[PDB]
Amino acid sequence: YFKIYSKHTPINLVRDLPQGFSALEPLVDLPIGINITRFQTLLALHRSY
Amino acid sequence: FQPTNGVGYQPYRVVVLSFELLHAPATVCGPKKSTNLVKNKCVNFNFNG
Ligand SMILES: *[C@@H]1O[C@H](CO)[C@@H](O)[C@H](O)[C@H]1NC(C)=O
Repeated sequence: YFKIYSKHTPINLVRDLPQGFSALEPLVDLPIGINITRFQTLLALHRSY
Repeated sequence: FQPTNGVGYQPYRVVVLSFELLHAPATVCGPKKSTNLVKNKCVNFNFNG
């Protein structure tokens, strides 16, 4: 089972991620059967004129 | 084959189900019955867990 947690909290800072206690609630329990050993995050670029 | 022929010439919609289990978490399960929720009485309860 692949567990995913999430807790969206508003903040206002540039860098130096602030301090504070957070409680991430469970989101999904996808029943998969793969051997996860490596991951890679994805982002979005900006194409314009 | 024609509509009127022998016994060994009639169509047969054959579906061969194959129940197979792997190391992955099982998802294809069966229905679970539900009784009536009796309150204010010394009875037994059988929830999910
Ligand atoms: C890792 O791979 C093996 C290969 O058979 C499998 O049996 C096992 O369930 C896998 N483990 C996880 C956590 O996916």
